[PDB]
Amino acid sequence: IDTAVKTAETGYIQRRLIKAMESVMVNYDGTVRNSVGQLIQLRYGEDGL
DNA sequence: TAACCGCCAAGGGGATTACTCCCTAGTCTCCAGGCACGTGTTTTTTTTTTTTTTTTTTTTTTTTTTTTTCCTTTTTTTTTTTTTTTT
Repeated sequence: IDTAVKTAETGYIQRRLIKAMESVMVNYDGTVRNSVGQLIQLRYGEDGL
């Protein structure tokens, strides 16, 4: 029952999470930006690694 | 049974006369509360914007793959041809 029930909302959460960050991009200056170019992080993971 | 009347006796105080005196009527003269006029500052009414809960709407529901079965109209009204009866 626990295997059958929660896996619908698990896949829905995975699809929602992959749709929200589908264009969060590391650029050539080391910064992290989305599709519109808004700055999210100056370095990826706050260390650029 | 004592109201009432008649008779008699006694006394108490209101009316009268005179003297006084003192308080108010009258008349100036100054001035101040009583009153006519204007208005107020609270009270009610009305708007105004928000608040808070209720109700309604809308959108969503892991992915991939392989087999069958049933259905993919249907009754209901209108039209048009055919057949039978009559003069």
